[PDB]
Amino acid sequence: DHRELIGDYSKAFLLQTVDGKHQDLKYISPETMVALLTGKFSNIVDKFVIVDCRYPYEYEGGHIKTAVNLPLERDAESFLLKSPIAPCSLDKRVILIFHCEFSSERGPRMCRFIRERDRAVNDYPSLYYPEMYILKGGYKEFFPQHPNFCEPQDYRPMNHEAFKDELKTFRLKTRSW
Ligand SMILES: [Cl-]
Repeated sequence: DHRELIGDYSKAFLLQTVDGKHQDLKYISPETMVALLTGKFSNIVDKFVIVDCRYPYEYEGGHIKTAVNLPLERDAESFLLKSPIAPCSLDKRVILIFHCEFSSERGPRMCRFIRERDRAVNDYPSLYYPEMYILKGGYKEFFPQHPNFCEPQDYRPMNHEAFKDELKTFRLKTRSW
């Protein structure tokens, strides 16, 4: 493999990646996200979690099948780290995919936060989630490519005109602004 090793330096990243804004993070395309959802790597990937970091009204307006909505740090930390999600075979991997609407701000920040906490609770260089990617372009670019891999089949943007109050109500729940 032509890249560096995953976070615990155990092995190479499994998936092909594409260039994204944060040059030190690993991004995948919608097609690679579908390869995980179709079991293309089922012999190796035991579990994968898609963490949709958008606000609840965005997720309810249309999200990728199987994704979990964890927009607040405290909730992403509890869900992912209180009782870590591990493969049922040591030969197999667990992979996290983070995304938001454009995968520009929200997704990358949550990914970095979970890596920080993962480092904090382990003895270096061990990690519960050594392999984490960002979905390039976020739900905004995934829906137009694979609508049948979404539920419900629609897209509600963060800045949607009818949800301005819901945006503010959510922001007042965050740990910091
Ligand atoms: Cl938060």
